[PDB]
Amino acid sequence: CYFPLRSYGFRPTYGVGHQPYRVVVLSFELLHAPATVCGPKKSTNLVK
Amino acid sequence: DGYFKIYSKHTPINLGRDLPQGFSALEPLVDLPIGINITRFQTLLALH
Ligand SMILES: *[C@@H]1O[C@H](CO)[C@@H](O[C@@H]2O[C@H](CO)[C@@H](O)[C@H](O)[C@H]2NC(C)=O)[C@H](O)[C@H]1NC(C)=O
Repeated sequence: CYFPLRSYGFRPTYGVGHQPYRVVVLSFELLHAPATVCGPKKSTNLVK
Repeated sequence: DGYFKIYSKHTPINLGRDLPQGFSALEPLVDLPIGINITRFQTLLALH
């Protein structure tokens, strides 16, 4: 029995699938109230 | 519709009377997508 399980032996030259790969995740389900992130929406030159 | 809209005007007073005679319309200052529910309000005074 243990509470944790040990943090990994992160040795570089051994680590192949076993080295630390930092990861990030985006979630954006909408279905709520206002607008908050609405893309770059670029602008073309003004013709006259 | 989720938004809270502030309109305002700052008019000079000849020191004549309250809410002087004349006309002046309030411009929209901020137009804020707060998104919540309002049913009551109150004001802050400062004390030194
Ligand atoms: C803002 O809050 C009030 C108060 O909770 C909501 O009024 C309720 O509305 C529901 C749905 O119609 C009623 O069943 C309750 O009886 C209401 N409560 C009271 C005390 O009146 C109101 O719907 C809310 N507004 C928004 C836009 O969510």
